[PDB]
Amino acid sequence: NFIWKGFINMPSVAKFVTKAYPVSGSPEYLTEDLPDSIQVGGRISPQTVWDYVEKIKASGTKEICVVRFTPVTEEDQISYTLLFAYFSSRKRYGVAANNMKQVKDMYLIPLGATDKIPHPLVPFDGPGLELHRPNLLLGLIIRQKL
Amino acid sequence: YSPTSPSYSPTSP
Repeated sequence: NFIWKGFINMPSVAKFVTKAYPVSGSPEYLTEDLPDSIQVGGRISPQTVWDYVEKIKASGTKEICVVRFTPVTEEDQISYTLLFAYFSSRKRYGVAANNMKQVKDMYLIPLGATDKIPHPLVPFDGPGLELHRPNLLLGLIIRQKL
Repeated sequence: YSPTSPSYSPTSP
């Protein structure tokens, strides 16, 4: 019941195969809307994302969904961890640079195992996350509405 | 209405 399997690729940092699972919002059509390899093009301050997400919700023109990434093999898990640490240590989110037509924005969020969920994502409208969990990379996906 | 995406800090060489 993963909705997409593909690479995350941050040049000079980490590249790995991952499966995405739904967390919040409708994951419908994500299999067609995500590229084979999500290219991480840069980094962004979390407050900038949350200010933007507030405007997105106010505008009523987009759908927000949240997925969680899991490494596929033990080798993937080493690089997944490097990427988590990259953004966690710098208190940044990642920015996808090769979005497909239906996705306006995609951010990669490190969520520490003992972290509180960022408030603009609560409440989760979907399976959510387990209380007892590893360090995780989430994807925050802004999609166009019909 | 349609908010413009925020700028960010590019990382990739």
